[PDB]
Amino acid sequence: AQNPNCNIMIFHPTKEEFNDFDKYIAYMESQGAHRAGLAKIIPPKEWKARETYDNISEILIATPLQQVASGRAGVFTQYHKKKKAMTVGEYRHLANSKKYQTPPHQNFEDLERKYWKNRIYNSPIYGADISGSLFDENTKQWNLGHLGTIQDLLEKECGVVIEGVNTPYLYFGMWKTTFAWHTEDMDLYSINYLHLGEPKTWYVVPPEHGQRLERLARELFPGSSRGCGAFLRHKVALISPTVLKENGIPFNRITQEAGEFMVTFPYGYHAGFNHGFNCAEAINFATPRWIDYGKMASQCSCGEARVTFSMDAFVRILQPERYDLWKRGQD
Ligand SMILES: O=C(O)CNC(=O)C(=O)O
Ligand SMILES: [Mg+2]
Ligand code: NI
Ligand SMILES: [Zn+2]
Repeated sequence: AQNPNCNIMIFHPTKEEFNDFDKYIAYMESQGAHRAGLAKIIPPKEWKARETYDNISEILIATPLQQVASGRAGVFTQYHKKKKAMTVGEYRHLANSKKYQTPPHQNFEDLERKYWKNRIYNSPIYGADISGSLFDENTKQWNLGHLGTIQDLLEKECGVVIEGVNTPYLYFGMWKTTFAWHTEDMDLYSINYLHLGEPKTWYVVPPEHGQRLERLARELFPGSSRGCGAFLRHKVALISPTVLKENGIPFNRITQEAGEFMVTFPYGYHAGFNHGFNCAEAINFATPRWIDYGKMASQCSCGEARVTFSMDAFVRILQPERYDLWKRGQD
């Protein structure tokens, strides 16, 4: 069995190996990368996502989200307070303001300490989930707007044609902006490219150990757990590395820098935070190995998780028993 300790693997594909995306995901898995739940891919030196980032300031963040925390430093939830629209140029200025900028620090480890110590006492503003792409249409390799669609994958594997589309999302972050512990919708893969700016630190639980995280989370958020049997789908709960270590939950951490891809694998729980102003792009995708995860994915039917149009068909085809209850939670 490859990668039995479930370490995060880092890959350095050549330009020739960067041509066929599906093939390279399958290669990574042949080496055990999926056991970690997350892998880093450093593109070949010849590659670029686009020529420059000099002309992105007029992109609109229609609903910036202020991330307000409640709880204790290592175990907290966050809710998202909607703010007035602002452009990327306005947002970058805000990120770099004295109120929101990254503090002085020695290294990534120092900054991580400061994050876990102080995150709850501030409410950073995140431009998340903005439909769009920053890949140049002429970038042919690992262009997140040109991947094979999940609907076509389900059709190729299972023979059923379904409605729905699959497009990428932009994330504009600042210091302390936070992504709560989650797996992807329907336990899909995700891929995330850090286009520009300051790093993003990730934490991940090996898929084979996801239920240990879930058990801890039920203990640590006992009201939430009573309200919904899949409340991590709400994407609001944070648990620090110190707390996970105290409770024996297996996990790993890595920092992504600008120009690097991260891939999350089915049922790989992940969480993290941004170091300062940045812009990432991410999209879900599927492979044949995903299908069995899709069939077994938990679902939130309490009404909180509310998700895209395209998840309908996945639930309907892969989880017909669950469909009626899940759809009620959609409506
Ligand atoms: O970058 C973020 O805020 C969150 N991204 C992801 O959870 C992902 O790419 O799967
Ligand atoms: Mg612009
Ligand atoms: Ni994710
Ligand atoms: Zn729920």
